[PDB]
Amino acid sequence: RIPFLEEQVRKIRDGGKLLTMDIHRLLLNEDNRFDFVNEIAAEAKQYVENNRDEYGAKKAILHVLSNRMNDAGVYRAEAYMESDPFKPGPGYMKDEL
Amino acid sequence: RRELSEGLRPLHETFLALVRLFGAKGLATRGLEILAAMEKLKYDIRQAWLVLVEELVRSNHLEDANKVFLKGAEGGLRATDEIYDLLIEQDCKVGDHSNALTIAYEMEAAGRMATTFHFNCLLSVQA
Amino acid sequence: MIDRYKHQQLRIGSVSPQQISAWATKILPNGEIVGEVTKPYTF
Amino acid sequence: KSDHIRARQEVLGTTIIGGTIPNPEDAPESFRLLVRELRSLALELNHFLVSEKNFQINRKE
Amino acid sequence: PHDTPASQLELADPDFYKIGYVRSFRAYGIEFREGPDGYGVFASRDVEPLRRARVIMEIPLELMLTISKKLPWMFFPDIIPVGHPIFDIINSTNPETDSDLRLACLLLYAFDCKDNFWQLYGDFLPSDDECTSFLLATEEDLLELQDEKLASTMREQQQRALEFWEKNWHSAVPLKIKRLARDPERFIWAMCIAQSRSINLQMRIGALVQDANLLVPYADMMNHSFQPNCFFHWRFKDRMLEVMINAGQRIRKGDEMTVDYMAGQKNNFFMQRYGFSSPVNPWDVIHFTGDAKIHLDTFLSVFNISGLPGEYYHNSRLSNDGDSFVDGAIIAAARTLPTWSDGDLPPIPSLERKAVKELQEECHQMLAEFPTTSDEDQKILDSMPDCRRTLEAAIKYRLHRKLLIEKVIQALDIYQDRILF
Repeated sequence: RIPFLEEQVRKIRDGGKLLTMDIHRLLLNEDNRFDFVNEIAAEAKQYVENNRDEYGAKKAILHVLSNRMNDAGVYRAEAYMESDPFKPGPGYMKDEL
Repeated sequence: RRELSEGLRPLHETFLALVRLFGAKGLATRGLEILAAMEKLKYDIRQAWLVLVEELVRSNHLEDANKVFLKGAEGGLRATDEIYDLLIEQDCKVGDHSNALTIAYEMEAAGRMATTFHFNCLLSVQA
Repeated sequence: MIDRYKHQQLRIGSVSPQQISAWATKILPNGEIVGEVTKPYTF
Repeated sequence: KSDHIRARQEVLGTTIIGGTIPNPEDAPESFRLLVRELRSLALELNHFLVSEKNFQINRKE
Repeated sequence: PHDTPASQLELADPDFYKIGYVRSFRAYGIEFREGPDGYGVFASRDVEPLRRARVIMEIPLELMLTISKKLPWMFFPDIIPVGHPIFDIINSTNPETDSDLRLACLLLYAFDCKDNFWQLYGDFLPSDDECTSFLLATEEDLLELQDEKLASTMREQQQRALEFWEKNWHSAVPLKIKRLARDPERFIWAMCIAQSRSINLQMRIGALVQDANLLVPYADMMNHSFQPNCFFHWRFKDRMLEVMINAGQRIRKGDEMTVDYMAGQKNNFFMQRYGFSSPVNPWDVIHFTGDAKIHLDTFLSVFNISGLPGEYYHNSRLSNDGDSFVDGAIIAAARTLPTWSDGDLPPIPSLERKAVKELQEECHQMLAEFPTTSDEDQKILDSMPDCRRTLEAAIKYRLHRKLLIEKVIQALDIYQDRILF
């Protein structure tokens, strides 16, 4: 265990590289990536048709990927959506350089 | 109906005989009603559905057997290779390429690949 | 592994005057035939 | 996003409501233009898709 | 502290997991616990029914020993250099019948080959005493088997092993070969490890798809069951073997992860290859020469067996608890019992009663044929707490066959009773 690897893992989780890692892990279990893309698209279409009002700020495709990751034993936030606890107040948005 | 009013669950053999009789006569809808009655009674309906489609094929009711097989495949049930071959061969001999191709697609989805026999049967109509 | 068969065939050829007439000919409720252009006027 | 008038009209409604956008099946206005032009040049063009199920030819206009 | 099958055993050494871990072997959700019988795999997390399989084990290809089945012998874990006479020994074998010889030679060379994972993994392998295979068995055990066919086959296999060792490992052989198996007992133990822990799977590496016989570490520590919870799937992109739990099955903490070897074989093949026997084997066959025939449909009805003859299971949903007499034993009975099916003709009670009484007479005859009883076998088993594993396996096989015959008798009696309702 390296002692000074807290901020790196924190930034990896916050930025969204978890999505890339999960995509690579889910493509390492598929022969043809095009059929995987079509399957994910169909599942996201079913999710959208089931609950329209649920989405709009939460992505159905990210929700499908998070469900597939959670069903594989790896804990992932629902649709990879996280909120900033250190937000100053309403109407204040962070500036990502 | 008397046995059911008696409060006793009917045996699987009774429902099998009823399904066979309905398939021999050609009453596919009553056969499906019996299958649903077996399903709500927690009985397994795979063997009864196979006997039903086989009797419907034998009773010359090809389209009824085809739609019953399609309903069973949509339900999630599986079929034996002999049922696949019989359905495909009869549909190709009659001239119905659409149902034959649909049954072939359902078979390949179920895990069983197609051999030269099914392709020759399909080409018999395609030519 | 039966493939998903998609069959689309575009076709081109010389058209008879009957077809180029039927592309324009229409029968109004009164019974006249419209489609013929006979005057150079545009507007 | 370019030429399909109906689809484009439906895109705004589907996005505002939130429903899934269906895949367009009709030919774009560019193809229809070509057909009209070529038929002004006395040349025909028909889509003529054939169903693999029942071996029937269906013209797309 | 809830009582669980894992709790009764003790946890294994940390090192056993560690040697694999530093080499990329990964385990998710499972624990390795050692016991008197040997190592086993147990769950450490509650898994609800899943839509798709979950990977508990990821085993890389660089820790495995793999030999192709067909004539071109391709070692994808290529630890054998070119020109080595061990390949001359391996190739001088019949391609179809004898495959354990090549695996044994490969395992011996891997034990000899430096910086190999199997050099460290062999310490955890069962020793000659711990091994339960009948190749490492005395004539007393084969005589106690009370089965002439199985004893003869095992003696013939031992003779084949000895003859192969005496032919290939002669005095004029080079020292690099001689150091592999200096004594024939080492070669017999290698053949035992190869036979008892072989996996036959189809693997794809690069562009080549082939079928091969592989010795995979950490996947042979899973016990056998006829209702498996996991299966051996292959991943070609990462070139790893993955063990995945069956989809739609609920696994609770403390359960034992199990896989199926030889799905559809009798206890004879199990006792021959793995030195194991199960009383609930659903594929056991009992040869009955009686002219009597029971009714198959009424039997499956009274015993609540549903499905095609190729797939039999107890519908416990219709069972409503209660009947637990139903198990793989009655399924194997219904499979082996002589049965008659003639359309929808209803069975006759008198004919079926005569049939079941004739079957009970024949079963009592077959039970009297063995010069022992279930109580005597159980007493001999409990009388010897520590003894040879082969003798224990033999007496367990005898007890399992006797219990199977007794349960067949009891099932016929229950059928005769319940048919008249």
